[PDB]
Amino acid sequence: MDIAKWVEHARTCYSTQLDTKIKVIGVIGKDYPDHGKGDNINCYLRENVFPVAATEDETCTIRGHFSEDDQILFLVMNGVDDVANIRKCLKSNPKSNYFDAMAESECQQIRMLHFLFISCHFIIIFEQTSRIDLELMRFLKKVNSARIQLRKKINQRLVASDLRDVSFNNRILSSAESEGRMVVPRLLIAFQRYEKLEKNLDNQFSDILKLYDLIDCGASSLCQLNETIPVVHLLNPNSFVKFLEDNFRSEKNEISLENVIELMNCLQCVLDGDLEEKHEKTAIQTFIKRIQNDHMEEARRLYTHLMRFNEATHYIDSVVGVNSREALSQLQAQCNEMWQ
Amino acid sequence: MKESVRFLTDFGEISDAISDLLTSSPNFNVISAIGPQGAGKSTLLSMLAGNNSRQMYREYVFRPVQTIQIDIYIVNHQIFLDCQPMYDDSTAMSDTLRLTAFLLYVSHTVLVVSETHYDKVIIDTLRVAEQIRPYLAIFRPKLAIDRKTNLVFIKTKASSIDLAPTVIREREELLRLSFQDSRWLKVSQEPFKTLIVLEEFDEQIAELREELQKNREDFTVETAAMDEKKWLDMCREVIRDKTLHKTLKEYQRAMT
Repeated sequence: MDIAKWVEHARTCYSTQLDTKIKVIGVIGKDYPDHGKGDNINCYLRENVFPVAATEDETCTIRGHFSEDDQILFLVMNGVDDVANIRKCLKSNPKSNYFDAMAESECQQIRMLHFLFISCHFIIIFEQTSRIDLELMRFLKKVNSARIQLRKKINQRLVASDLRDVSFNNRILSSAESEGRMVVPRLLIAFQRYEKLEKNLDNQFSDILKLYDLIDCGASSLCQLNETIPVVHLLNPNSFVKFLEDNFRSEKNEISLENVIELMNCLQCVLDGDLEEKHEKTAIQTFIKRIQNDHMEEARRLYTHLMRFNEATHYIDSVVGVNSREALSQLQAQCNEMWQ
Repeated sequence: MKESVRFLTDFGEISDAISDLLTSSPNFNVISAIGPQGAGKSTLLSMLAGNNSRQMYREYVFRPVQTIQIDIYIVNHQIFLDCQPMYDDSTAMSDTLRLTAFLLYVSHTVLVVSETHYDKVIIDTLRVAEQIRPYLAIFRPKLAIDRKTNLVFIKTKASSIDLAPTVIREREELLRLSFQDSRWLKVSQEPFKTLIVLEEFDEQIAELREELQKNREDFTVETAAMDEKKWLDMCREVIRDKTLHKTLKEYQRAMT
């Protein structure tokens, strides 16, 4: 269920067990034919909770479900890689371009990952490609950059929601470490297909996490890793359920289910972008806009009337790809003004 | 040629040894191949060049053994470009983009070989690299401006479920949406001809080799105005063009 809708009615669905100590666990994965992101998690619950593929109305949402028998609130994110999201972005508006169409979904992935990494005890990444996805790690570094930029405004929202003095677990965090979060999540990774093998990806997983300044950066870290207990697991098409309980039982539950309901309600501002500045473009959007502004300046230089306006058009017809119709017609006006 | 030879020398300059390798014929076809490391792209492109499945490993024409590099090979008048794998930080992405943009401009069709199709990161690279463009207005013969480079996505080392017709069309759709608004890239709109899946079989490469020659669009405004030997002078004028250089600088700037 969508977390925006989960919160509205959670206080009444579990009206009895509001004082039960639970964990919040985030899940990152991709949908594949006959295998959805949460297929390993719904197999851990012996109940297929999440679908084998996200539907159009489930795109770009954190799908929440709370298992009261294990006292865990599982959070799976439907991101930009779902078939239903790539479909819904590239036909939602035929009068748009590819870059802006996926930019909005790429931003919501950033907010949802920002949502998980400030409210989840653990976060499990599922990978099948046999290689650690390095563009997930660029997402996580943009997420950690956005977190640093908005941790002050989110911390005052945890103060207003009475959650800043609510403990998430044993660990005490400095004001620099705790600002904008309730936890520095412990990050885990599960690969889908030999003991020295899993040890070789642990050091691998660690070093790439440091290359993007995601661990071992103090208050600037986005997550952390365990000290003794394994972080990496290998699945086969159950050794896996024991790998989670080793991580889950290493931390006695502490946060009440009620204060988690109000946490997901408090951090809705992160999913809605209520704290961000207006008109924030992606790195690719800024690249497109800056070279298109340069193409307009060089075409005006080519004009500096009939022959001068046939080389400025033929140049923009050669170099400008997106918004080509608007760019050409907007230059017919800039050479009309220069004709005065 | 017995095997593949380096298309570039140092600093991304075109090797002077390949110019004598070309002919004065306008009946040439250039087909590049891009993709990640372990996709088998070099082994696969070797068999559209004419290698049989039973041939030895030392007999493969594209044996993958200097930051950037492209491997050239020509049978008949068929020019095959094998690019170095895609994969640091800014420079790793800036270099990948620099070679992809160059190969989309000088190829009739480019083979996108991967095990991850549909992979949004690959489409992202393809769609921004297409905006890395030169301005070869003074080139003679005048070159086609509305011309689209054909892309053929190939899913290597795939499982049986990747061969399901329902799964191919699902990803083929996402590929035709990813280029519906493309200006200089094109993808076919025939089912089972935009995403080709292989389980890693010679009767598929022979059919594919016959098919890579149909939707090729000429580089020039007038038919048969550029021979393959002058095709390289277009390549030299692409890597030197200042409008292209400035655009790549603004890409790296936006990535930092």
